Amino acid sequence: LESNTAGDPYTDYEKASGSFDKAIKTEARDPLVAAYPIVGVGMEKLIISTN
Amino acid sequence: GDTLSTIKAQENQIGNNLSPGDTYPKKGLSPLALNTMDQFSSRLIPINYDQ
Ligand SMILES: [Ca+2]
Repeated sequence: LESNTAGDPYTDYEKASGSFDKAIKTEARDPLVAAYPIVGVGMEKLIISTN
Repeated sequence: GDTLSTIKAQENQIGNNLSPGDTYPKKGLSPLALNTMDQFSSRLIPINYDQ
């Protein structure tokens, strides 16, 4: 009863078929695993330029 | 180890076309100039005093 079961922009066929952006990890082909990016940012250095 | 800045070059240092195996500037010229840092090509790339 839903175009997109997982809720992500890709419909159940799309996920099941594997016919989308192929870079997506393969488990997200399951219509219950959200094809969904989780992006955090890491610090490595800090520069203090006195004015 | 640190990073002075990051320049997504603007329209001046841009490259119109680049055939495979070619270069920009092409084989005959001298290298071009990346002079600035922001999206309008007005302000040159700065550094610290102790830098
Ligand atoms: Ca469905």
